[PDB]
Amino acid sequence: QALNTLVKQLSSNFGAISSVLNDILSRLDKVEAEVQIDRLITGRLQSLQTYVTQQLIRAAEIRASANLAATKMSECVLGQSKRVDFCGKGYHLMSFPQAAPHGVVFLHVTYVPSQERNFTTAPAICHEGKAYFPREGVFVFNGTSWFITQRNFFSPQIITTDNTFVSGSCDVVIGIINNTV
Amino acid sequence: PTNFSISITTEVMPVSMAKTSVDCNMYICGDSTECANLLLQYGSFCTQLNRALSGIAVEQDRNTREVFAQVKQMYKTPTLKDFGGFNFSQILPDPLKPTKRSFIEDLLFNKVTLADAGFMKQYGECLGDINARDLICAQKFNGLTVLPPLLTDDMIAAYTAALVSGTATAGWTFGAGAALQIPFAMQMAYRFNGIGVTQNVLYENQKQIANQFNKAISQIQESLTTTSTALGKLQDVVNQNAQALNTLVKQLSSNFGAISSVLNDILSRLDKVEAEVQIDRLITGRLQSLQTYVTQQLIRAAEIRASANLAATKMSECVLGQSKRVDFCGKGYHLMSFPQAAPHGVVFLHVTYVPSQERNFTTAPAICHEGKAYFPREGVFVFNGTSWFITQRNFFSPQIITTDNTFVSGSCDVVIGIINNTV
Amino acid sequence: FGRDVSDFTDSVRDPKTSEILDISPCSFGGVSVITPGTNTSSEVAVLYQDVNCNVFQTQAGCLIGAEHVDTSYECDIPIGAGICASYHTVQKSIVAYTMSLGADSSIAYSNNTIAI
Amino acid sequence: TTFMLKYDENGTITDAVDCSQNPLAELKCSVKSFEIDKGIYQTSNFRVA
Ligand SMILES: *[C@@H]1O[C@H](CO)[C@@H](O[C@@H]2O[C@H](CO)[C@@H](O)[C@H](O)[C@H]2NC(C)=O)[C@H](O)[C@H]1NC(C)=O
Ligand SMILES: *[C@@H]1O[C@H](CO)[C@@H](O[C@@H]2O[C@H](CO)[C@@H](O)[C@H](O)[C@H]2NC(C)=O)[C@H](O)[C@H]1NC(C)=O
Ligand SMILES: *[C@@H]1O[C@H](CO)[C@@H](O[C@@H]2O[C@H](CO)[C@@H](O)[C@H](O)[C@H]2NC(C)=O)[C@H](O)[C@H]1NC(C)=O
Ligand SMILES: *[C@@H]1O[C@H](CO)[C@@H](O[C@@H]2O[C@H](CO)[C@@H](O)[C@H](O)[C@H]2NC(C)=O)[C@H](O)[C@H]1NC(C)=O
Ligand SMILES: *[C@@H]1O[C@H](CO)[C@@H](O)[C@H](O)[C@H]1NC(C)=O
Ligand SMILES: *[C@@H]1O[C@H](CO)[C@@H](O)[C@H](O)[C@H]1NC(C)=O
Ligand SMILES: *[C@@H]1O[C@H](CO)[C@@H](O)[C@H](O)[C@H]1NC(C)=O
Ligand SMILES: *[C@@H]1O[C@H](CO)[C@@H](O)[C@H](O)[C@H]1NC(C)=O
Ligand SMILES: *[C@@H]1O[C@H](CO)[C@@H](O)[C@H](O)[C@H]1NC(C)=O
Ligand SMILES: *[C@@H]1O[C@H](CO)[C@@H](O)[C@H](O)[C@H]1NC(C)=O
Ligand SMILES: *[C@@H]1O[C@H](CO)[C@@H](O)[C@H](O)[C@H]1NC(C)=O
Ligand SMILES: *[C@@H]1O[C@H](CO)[C@@H](O)[C@H](O)[C@H]1NC(C)=O
Ligand SMILES: *[C@@H]1O[C@H](CO)[C@@H](O)[C@H](O)[C@H]1NC(C)=O
Repeated sequence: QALNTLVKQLSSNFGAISSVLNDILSRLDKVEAEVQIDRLITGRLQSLQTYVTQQLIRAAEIRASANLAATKMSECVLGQSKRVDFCGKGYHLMSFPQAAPHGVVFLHVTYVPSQERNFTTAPAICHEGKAYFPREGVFVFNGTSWFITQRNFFSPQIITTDNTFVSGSCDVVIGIINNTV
Repeated sequence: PTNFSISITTEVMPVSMAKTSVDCNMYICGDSTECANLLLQYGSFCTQLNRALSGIAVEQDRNTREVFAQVKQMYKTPTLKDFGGFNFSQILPDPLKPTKRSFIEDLLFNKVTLADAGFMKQYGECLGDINARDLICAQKFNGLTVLPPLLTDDMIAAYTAALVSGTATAGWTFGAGAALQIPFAMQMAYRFNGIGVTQNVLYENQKQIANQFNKAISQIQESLTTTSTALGKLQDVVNQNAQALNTLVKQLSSNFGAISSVLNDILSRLDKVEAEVQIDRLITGRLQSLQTYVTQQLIRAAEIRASANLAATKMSECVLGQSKRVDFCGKGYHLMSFPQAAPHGVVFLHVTYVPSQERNFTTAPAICHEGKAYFPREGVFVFNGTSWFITQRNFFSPQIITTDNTFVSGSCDVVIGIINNTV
Repeated sequence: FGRDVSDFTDSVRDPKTSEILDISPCSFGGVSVITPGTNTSSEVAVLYQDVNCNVFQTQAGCLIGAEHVDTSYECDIPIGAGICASYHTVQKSIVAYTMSLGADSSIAYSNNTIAI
Repeated sequence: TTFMLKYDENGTITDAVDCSQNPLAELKCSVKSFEIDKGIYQTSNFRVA
């Protein structure tokens, strides 16, 4: 569109008698036609300068987009990224780059949890008088007893000394439900 | 470190500017009905300017849509505003309040002194009370208008309220498609788990942390009410957007090589042939002025778009999850963030974790037990004063050295500084 | 005569009957055209920016040629101030409505239960 | 008045629009085309004679 506009801008009288030369030069002598020729030159030079300025302004944004695309390639394609909503909507696993006309298309493979389940829980458990805080995860009430599982997948596990660490007593923490390890 | 503090910082980022449009046929060649014949001969120089200005108008709405409209579910207000002692009031909207914005957002909206383009300046208002010499009435007479944004201030406030409610209730889970309910207690415990410290500190000092959080919120409120130059980056946008239009208006009194700068005077003293030269000169000058204005507006729009992209990225990272990037969200260790609306911008409230009190400890790289080196599992051994203990790097929590918190590798000859002890 | 900050005569004393008269431009305001597309239909909706005025008043101005609709769809033609227009079967016509921000949803907050 | 004329591959005039009959025609004159896609466009401001 920019090139087409520049082409169609050649039929404008920039204060001259006519917009087409070889007509001013055919009806007027050397001295008189020079003024109109200079007017046309000034107008067309202004048009060219405007086109160049717009092209530079567009090139700035294109360069910014190219830098963003290169960064996303180097991060998602060549490794696993832990940035939220950077590579794909969800939890990033891997990515595949694909070529495109004047661009690049990324295919992001992600991990999305689907089905939920209600569970009542407690911050900690009192065994013999000392608090047993979780190592990693949250205790849950599966329905019969207490179990410890991760936050991303329901995998019930028996509570033992390996998956919990002891610290303090059962007085400061609020919500300590007694159980066994 | 032996003690910690909770600090809340503020970050101001513009997201969009004033959306404007120009009618060249009225700015240049105003109501002449004879010059307009010469304006057609100069070419279709106006379509390019209007098309360039429409792209900025679309982009300034795309920016606002990208920055705020990130959550698809519009969660309601939890109507509790007190989760485990953490007072969430003054951030979420209050139902028994006229405006739909919270107290902090109202304070932010009160700081910025907008030019107040009413978006409905009728002919009756600009035809009477002319002694006031309002700038806006002078701009609209010359074909310079300001379009209203697509998203009103109420919808942006609702978006921020939904984001804050989801952060308070769902937590970090709503960054994905679904949202998992969790109390604010173990959510903060998990945030304290990914920072480096254990979950013991929160469940033991919840009262102090809640008190510090409330005091930080109150101090932020007092700073917002007291400080004069806080939303300077947002005020500058309005100050330049109005200044450009005022300069364009006052540029209409320049003789671009003609006898006079005001038409209907050249047309009244000169015949058709002689006045055409001066009319063409004036048209050329005013068209150059319009092109310069459009170019400057595009250059400003580039920077505004970059700032909007940065704001959207920071929202998606800090607001919808915990970021492990140094000095990205807030000065310190990131815990959580809260977004707040602002005139032509967004304000982030970053909750961070800062160690406060230090303590000297002499240490050793490893310990020799029976002839084999016992390297740390995670942390550094310390000399508490009576014996040797192992503790984390972010909080002094002495622990007895056992086989669980250390791993055996090599012998006691290569490592330098092995001090003997027992496990 | 009189002049403005931009060279233009605004006040002229009447030769006869000296009395000072104000001169103001005849044209003032703004108008936009909303069209569903030439291929689909030739009807258009005109929106005037600065008027009080099937008319229907918006925060942007008075919009004519379209019908008001009380249900909220998504936005396809972004009119200012939260209003949007679309071609709907009401024969078809242009209908104006407020854009829908999102899907309403509520989550119960409990201090003892979690979702895994 | 102001008109827009259309020339086919041959040297003939087959259609024309008036830049003041309808606002849609004014918009077509502004964009210099006979087909308009969907959307909202900004034409010249309201003028009084
Ligand atoms: C860490 O410092 C905090 C304050 O930042 C101490 O908690 C209380 O702070 C208030 C307010 O300054 C004082 O009035 C109390 O006396 C403090 N409580 C005490 C000294 O028991 C806190 O004690 C400090 N230490 C720890 C381990 O958290
Ligand atoms: C959360 O903070 C708000 C705002 O400060 C508290 O509301 C104030 O509460 C005090 C103490 O009861 C009253 O004297 C004020 O009149 C209240 N102000 C307003 C504007 O309502 C609110 O009580 C706090 N919530 C708590 C501590 O649970
Ligand atoms: C110019 O002549 C007109 C003729 O109408 C004058 O207007 C009249 O002025 C007299 C007083 O001089 C009034 O009583 C009449 O009512 C006016 N008539 C009208 C139709 O307005 C006018 O005053 C004269 N101006 C000067 C400067 O002498
Ligand atoms: C323009 O003139 C051409 C040439 O006559 C017309 O197109 C057809 O051209 C073929 C040869 O390529 C002739 O055999 C046909 O007779 C022409 N058709 C007709 C209907 O004459 C074309 O139709 C003309 N366009 C107009 C009149 O709009
Ligand atoms: C969990 O329980 C809540 C409260 O009764 C209910 O609204 C929700 O639908 C339940 N979730 C599932 C996955 O059953
Ligand atoms: C709890 O786990 C036990 C393991 O034996 C299982 O039998 C029981 O059904 C579970 N309770 C539920 C699913 O409510
Ligand atoms: C949870 O809140 C309810 C009121 O909604 C209260 O009765 C109960 O004691 C609370 N539980 C805990 C563990 O704090
Ligand atoms: C756990 O044991 C303590 C100490 O005997 C007792 O006070 C408490 O009621 C028991 N139950 C729970 C749910 O904490
Ligand atoms: C630790 O010891 C050094 C060296 O004597 C001293 O400069 C510093 O102040 C001490 N730090 C604390 C927290 O006491
Ligand atoms: C070392 O720890 C012991 C634990 O019993 C404590 O009594 C002693 O004061 C500590 N030494 C210090 C603090 O210098
Ligand atoms: C530490 O440096 C001092 C000199 O400053 C030296 O005497 C000492 O041996 C060094 N200690 C170790 C463990 O290398
Ligand atoms: C530790 O034991 C080794 C082996 O007997 C001995 O050489 C060394 O002096 C002892 N002390 C320290 C501080 O390494
Ligand atoms: C303009 O219209 C509004 C309704 O949109 C009406 O309330 C108001 O009175 C009108 N303003 C004037 C100045 O007539």
